[PDB]
Amino acid sequence: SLALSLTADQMVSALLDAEPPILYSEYSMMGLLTNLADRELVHMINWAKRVPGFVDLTSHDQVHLLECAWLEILMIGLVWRSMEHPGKLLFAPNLLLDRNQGKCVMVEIFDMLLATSSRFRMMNLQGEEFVCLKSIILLNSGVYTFLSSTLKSLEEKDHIHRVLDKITDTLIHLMAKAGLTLQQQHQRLAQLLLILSHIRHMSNKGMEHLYVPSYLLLEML
Amino acid sequence: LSLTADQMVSALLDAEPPILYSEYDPTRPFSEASMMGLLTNLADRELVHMINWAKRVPGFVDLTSHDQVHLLECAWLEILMIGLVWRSMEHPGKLLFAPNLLLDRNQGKCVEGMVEIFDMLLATSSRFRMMNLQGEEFVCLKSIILLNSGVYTFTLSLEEKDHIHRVLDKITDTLIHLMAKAGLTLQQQHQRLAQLLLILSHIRHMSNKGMEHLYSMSYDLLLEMLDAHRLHA
Ligand SMILES: O=S(=O)([C@@H]1C[C@@H]2O[C@H]1C(c1ccc(O)cc1)=C2c1ccc(O)cc1)N(CC(F)(F)F)c1ccc(OCCCN2CCCCC2)cc1
Ligand SMILES: [Cl-]
Repeated sequence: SLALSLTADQMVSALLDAEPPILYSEYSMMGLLTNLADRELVHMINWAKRVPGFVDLTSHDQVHLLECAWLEILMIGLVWRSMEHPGKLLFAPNLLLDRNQGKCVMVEIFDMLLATSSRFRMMNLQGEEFVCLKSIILLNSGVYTFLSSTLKSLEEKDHIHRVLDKITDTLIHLMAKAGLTLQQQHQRLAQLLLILSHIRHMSNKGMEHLYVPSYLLLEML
Repeated sequence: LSLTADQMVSALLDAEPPILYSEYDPTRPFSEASMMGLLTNLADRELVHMINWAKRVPGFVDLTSHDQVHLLECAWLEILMIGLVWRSMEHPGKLLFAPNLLLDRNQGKCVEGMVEIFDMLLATSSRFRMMNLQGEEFVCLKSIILLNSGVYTFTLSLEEKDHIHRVLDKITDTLIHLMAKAGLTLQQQHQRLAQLLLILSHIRHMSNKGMEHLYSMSYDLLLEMLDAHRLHA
């Protein structure tokens, strides 16, 4: 696989190059957010195909990872955009919401997204770290619920775990490079991966409130 | 907070709760109601021991009573589930709820929506077996779930969060120490730390799905039990 041969610096360059653009909301809250999310999803599919290791998977496994990860990926993008806007969520440059506007439908999810944004600000999360985390969410979120037990599904799981190890090495490289001690490198890697557990929780609560792209995702692939 | 990695391991190993038995001789085969009854009874007894264990996790009693209950409210089902997965590791294809309650996949079907959670728990047990998860690593992970699960959903609140993040950094140092001691290279140490923490995201998912399936078919209880824990001889 090409992925497993990349250095830390090449993995970061590939992921930075694959970054989708920040979209605007069209010139009702759910309507505006659905329209924005629908446009972001088309870019997310094309971004996913550029994450090293992702296109080495079967179509079926690519769709499963996207089905499991799509809301977590929208949410980490939102939190990243909102970082320099304490108390607000920057859905788009023309759709900056504060807590009060959560009340429209959602306030609980808003509060959890605001807390994540604060955590990233407090940690001084870097763009190189952000693109690594977003790639981890894509590969990790669905890896434990692959249904099959064929030789091919075992090889797919193994491949995903190897790419996840490459992204871990990349995060450690970025931290070493910034001059963190070995202890600081391991502590910061832990703090970043522990935030992924909160993003999973926010995604699940989001869906609970709602009750979505179907296994739609295949055609789009 | 001033402890060594070696002392952190000793404290966590020493604080481990006991393994409980299921209610003896229930009517077998099970119905939906009688399985849910057995599991509710076991979980209710395990909760008393979880509170006692939580009070011995370094840093936990430094929090306010309100913040202790908030962490337990957020973490209790994840903690029951990682204990189940740990007990089940030496029983491929089965979940060891108790030494006298070993279930295979098919029994999950008795309760609607439970077979999906069973399958996810069996996959986690396989992942731990494949990684050769060690007891000293398991007690570290269980402590991380307690301190991490509720920390982001708690005001000069800021001091409590800072304290929890420092204790979490101490448990990370402890995990790395255990891996170093075992003879893993620096690369292997960081990869294994990442693989263990990435499984916590799947345990969170299983916990959320568990609750969703329940409501398809708490703070106050935990506060009384925590309050009452101060009155225990
Ligand atoms: O997620 S489960 O599969 C869940 C996993 C496994 O099996 C179920 C079960 C369990 C746990 C607790 C029980 O009371 C009964 C059963 C397990 C277990 C038991 C002992 C273990 O050592 C390890 C695991 N599940 C059912 C579904 F899948 F069918 F939907 C489910 C059931 C009940 C739930 O909460 C009940 C509210 C109780 N509160 C009330 C407020 C105060 C705090 C307590 C949440 C989810
Ligand atoms: Cl657009």
